[PDB]
Amino acid sequence: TTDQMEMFRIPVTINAPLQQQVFGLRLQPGLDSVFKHTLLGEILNYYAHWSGSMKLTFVFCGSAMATGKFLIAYSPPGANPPKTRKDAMLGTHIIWDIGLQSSCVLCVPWISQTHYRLVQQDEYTSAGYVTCWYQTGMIVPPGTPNSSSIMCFASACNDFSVRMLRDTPFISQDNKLQ
Amino acid sequence: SDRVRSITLGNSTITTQECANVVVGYGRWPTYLRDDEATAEDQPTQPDVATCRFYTLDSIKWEKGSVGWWWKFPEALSDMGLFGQNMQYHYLGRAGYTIHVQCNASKFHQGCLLVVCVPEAEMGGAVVGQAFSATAMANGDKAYEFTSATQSDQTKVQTAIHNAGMGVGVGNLTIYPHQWINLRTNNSATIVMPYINSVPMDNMFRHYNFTLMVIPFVKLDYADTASTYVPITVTVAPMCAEYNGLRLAQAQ
Amino acid sequence: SDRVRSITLGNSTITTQECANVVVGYGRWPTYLRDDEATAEDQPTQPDVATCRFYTLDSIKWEKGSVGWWWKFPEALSDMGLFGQNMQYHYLGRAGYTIHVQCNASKFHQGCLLVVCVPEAEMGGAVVGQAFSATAMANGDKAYEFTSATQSDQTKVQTAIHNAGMGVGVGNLTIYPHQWINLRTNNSATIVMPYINSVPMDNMFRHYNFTLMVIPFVKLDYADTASTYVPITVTVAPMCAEYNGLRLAQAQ
Amino acid sequence: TVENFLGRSACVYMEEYKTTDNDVNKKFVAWPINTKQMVQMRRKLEMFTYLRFDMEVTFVITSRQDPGTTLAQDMPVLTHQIMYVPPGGPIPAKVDDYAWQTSTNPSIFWTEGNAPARMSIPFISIGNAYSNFYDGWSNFDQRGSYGYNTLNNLGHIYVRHVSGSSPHPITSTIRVYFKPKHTRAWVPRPPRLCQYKKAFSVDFTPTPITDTRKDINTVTTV
Amino acid sequence: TVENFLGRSACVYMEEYKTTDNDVNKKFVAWPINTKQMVQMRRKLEMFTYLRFDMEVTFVITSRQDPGTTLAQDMPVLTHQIMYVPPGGPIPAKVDDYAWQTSTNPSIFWTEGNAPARMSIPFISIGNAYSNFYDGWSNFDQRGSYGYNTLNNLGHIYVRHVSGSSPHPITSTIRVYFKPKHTRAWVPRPPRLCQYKKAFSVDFTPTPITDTRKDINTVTTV
Repeated sequence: TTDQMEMFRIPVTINAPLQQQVFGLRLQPGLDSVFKHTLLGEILNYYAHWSGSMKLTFVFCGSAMATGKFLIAYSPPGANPPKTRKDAMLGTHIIWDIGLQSSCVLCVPWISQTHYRLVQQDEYTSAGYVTCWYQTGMIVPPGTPNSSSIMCFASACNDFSVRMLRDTPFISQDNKLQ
Repeated sequence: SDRVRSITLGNSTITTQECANVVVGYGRWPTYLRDDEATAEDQPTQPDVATCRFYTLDSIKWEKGSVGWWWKFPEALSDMGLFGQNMQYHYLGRAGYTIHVQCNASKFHQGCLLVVCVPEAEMGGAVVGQAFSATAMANGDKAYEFTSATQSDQTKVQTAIHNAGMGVGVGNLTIYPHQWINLRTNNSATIVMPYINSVPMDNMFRHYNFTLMVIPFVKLDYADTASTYVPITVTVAPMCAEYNGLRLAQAQ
Repeated sequence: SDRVRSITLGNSTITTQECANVVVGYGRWPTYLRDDEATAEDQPTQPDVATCRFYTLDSIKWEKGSVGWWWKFPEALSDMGLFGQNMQYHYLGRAGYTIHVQCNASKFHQGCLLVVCVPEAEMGGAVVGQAFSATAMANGDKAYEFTSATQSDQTKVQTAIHNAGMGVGVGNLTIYPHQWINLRTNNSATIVMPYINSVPMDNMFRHYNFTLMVIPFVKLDYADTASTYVPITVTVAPMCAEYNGLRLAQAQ
Repeated sequence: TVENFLGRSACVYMEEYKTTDNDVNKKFVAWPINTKQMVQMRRKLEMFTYLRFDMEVTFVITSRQDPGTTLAQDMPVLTHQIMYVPPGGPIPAKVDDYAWQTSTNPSIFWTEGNAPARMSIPFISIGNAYSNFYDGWSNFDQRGSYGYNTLNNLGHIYVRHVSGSSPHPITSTIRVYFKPKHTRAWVPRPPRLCQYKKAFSVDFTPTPITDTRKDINTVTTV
Repeated sequence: TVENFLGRSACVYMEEYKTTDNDVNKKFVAWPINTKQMVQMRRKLEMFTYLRFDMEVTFVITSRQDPGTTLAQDMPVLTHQIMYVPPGGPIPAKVDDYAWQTSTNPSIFWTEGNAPARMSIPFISIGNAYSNFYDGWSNFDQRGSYGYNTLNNLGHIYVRHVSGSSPHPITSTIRVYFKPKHTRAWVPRPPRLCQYKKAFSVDFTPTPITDTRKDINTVTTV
């Protein structure tokens, strides 16, 4: 990363190989770098336990003339993450079609053996992976840019809650200020 | 609008913002085998959500010079998860399908595809009298292609598009369940095929119940756009799948 | 009589002409996870007949000098048809079981086995402080055996029978669901185990929910009969199996 | 009743911390909360596989002046701070560090000469019951940590003197007592026969069933 | 709930004052009340733009005998006085001055060995809510002070030993804790990302959005 703002832009391009992966992330809302500093991750970091479903909203930011279908899936934990769209499609997923409605919501359900998981997540408390693949491809007419960006938003659902108040690892000091 | 469409089978959902209608077999919705139509006496398995869900085959490219493609069923799905597994462990099987062919372009592209399901699409050899092998017509989810020129290779099927490999007029394929994807209005086609056969159930490896053909009747064309090929993707979901005669799995 | 018993799950039926009763967990019959006890939000698969059926493990020989055996669950069933397949493709699983231990002899043979199901049968190493691997306690449907002598091999678990590998008195294992096969009266034992754990569902590879132990408390003995060993066979059927968190299959 | 059997305060830990010392670590205690280090309480809890209860915690803190050549001093009463750091919170590296601000972690400030400090903690497991045993691994691979220790992540207890630096060192000893209340217990197990060897593992040395007598009919004492 | 999140006592200040010293100022503390010097409490309050609440104040005072060559003495128990001087009231210039009479300012007299001193203060702002931030100036000119500091005029806290002059010096340390109660909060803001540099200004040093990983697909730990 050269430019910080690039971190928010998921690349999507024309003539992508069939069934190509767009991204992959591991579900540790309070621990993984992808989530730890978001609103949700920051709140989680003042607690030690969490439980509930999450909303991952994806918004397509290309021109009105571009088209595409993407498969976004959630894989409950297991020994191995999905390496192929064929692997991914066996789990919880939604097939997103681009049109007037620019955004799509993948709602990752609370599927766990325990009622709560740890914010400082471990293997026992593993939550799984979220991956995205090209369902068809991003097709474009003449005179439009060749690649575009997709953005991802995250928030908690109404069945979400946190427990066990604790101090956050994200702030410190060596001296009194002044 | 009615153009909006949402379909959910098992753990998969398909959505379309620009569709035509949904063609249903010969007006017949898929259904499980009734007691008064059965011969095989063993209690069948009906895996339900594990098999009756959407499977997306490998995509293909529609280019200005493309001529047409075909996929034979159930062969095309023989490797798809538990649907394929159940096909292997059972002597008999039965199923209907929801076929969803996807193809998006732009308001400046033009082209038109016929999406048909031909029951018993028995084909002729490239050289009359010369037998060909199964590999000349189906192999997993591999798309097979028709040609403009008449086929010379005797290991192949007679692929000349205008006779659709069956010795009939390609413009008459419309008597079979079909839908058109005219780039100007559609973006997908959905056909629900019920189980059609002369016997109540059948072996799923040995008999290709129907063949899906996607044929460009009006060539893909466009102007100075940076996009070149237009992908075509086929997603299909078995419906009311039931199997009989469990035993060891068939090696292939 | 009540000695007669017939049990049907899926495509399999078990019958016994000389049985005791049927022990049921802690009076708890297996049951699917309720909405008010769930955490994992995805829609689960409940394969039903494909997984909830009887699987017969490899048999073993009960000889005059045998000391006892154990099998850990669900590991023991990891290769059994679709039950094993579903275990591999899912992060979480949940199930109860009908365990049917078979052992027939004759009116002139004598012997008595304890058939117990120990929840969380955490075991000690042959040499204290020395870690052992999974292979020292479970591997498919392979029966593991206890010993009279205390174990010296550090790659093994402390197999001395009188402490049952857990550091407790073997004669007190009766507080766990059990049945006795006294050759003089029985010919089999049937125990229905419900799902018992501190969490609603769990990973099926990483956690052995319970261990089945078959221990001869009274040695096998007989006179001038031509029969030598007496086989012991274990047949078990998962009940109310449901899985969550589908993804790629775990290699092993 | 199980409520009664488990409901008495038992010492689960003890450690010393000095008022003044050259070694930074000798001046405060850092304890990873667990119930496996003190043998008596451990054996009782371990008679059940799963337990669910609220917890009453009482602290007994005593101080003594270290022996030395010159002992004359006049030190005012001492005040201690006991802070609970849930898993993941900032951990103090020395008696005078910022973490002791406790803007969010719970702390108790207690002064010597008074009734022992005490408070209640509710059932805080992420599971439906606390597990005394865990026959499993941390990794899906069937590798990593083995045993109950993999489920122990209750956090730490940190304790220091507030601003108690004295001319000559004073050593304080803290003893922590646990008393479960509003208890529920499931699936009882045989009591531990072999003596305990490790805090975080079931590990043991084979011990005989019981003691012996001369013959199967011996019933006298001499 | 905000009441719960903010409702725990947090250390907002600490300072030392000697029982006997040659320097007049080393014998008493004078603190301009504010909530910006201790980082933890500050970050929490600053998650909201406006706040309205009552305040519970608890003081933790501890004393230690200063090290030296001759330490033998027998000093009776110490008593401290904590006085609140609203803006404009007479400020003490030394431990023994008239201002300590407190005929009108509120004071607390507390003796060591006892439960920490405590009291409640109602919502005392001249505005309808306390402001954590103030994007403006003191002068109409758009000059003068800039920022929240221009709205801080809550007064001072002054503390001394009552008549505690000892033969050999004793150092007392006072720690003041704030616990908001009956709270209301408006217009929430992103939490402070950059470390704090000044007590009376928003000033910071640019800090990156978050930490990095090798590539956009890296999901393993090793």
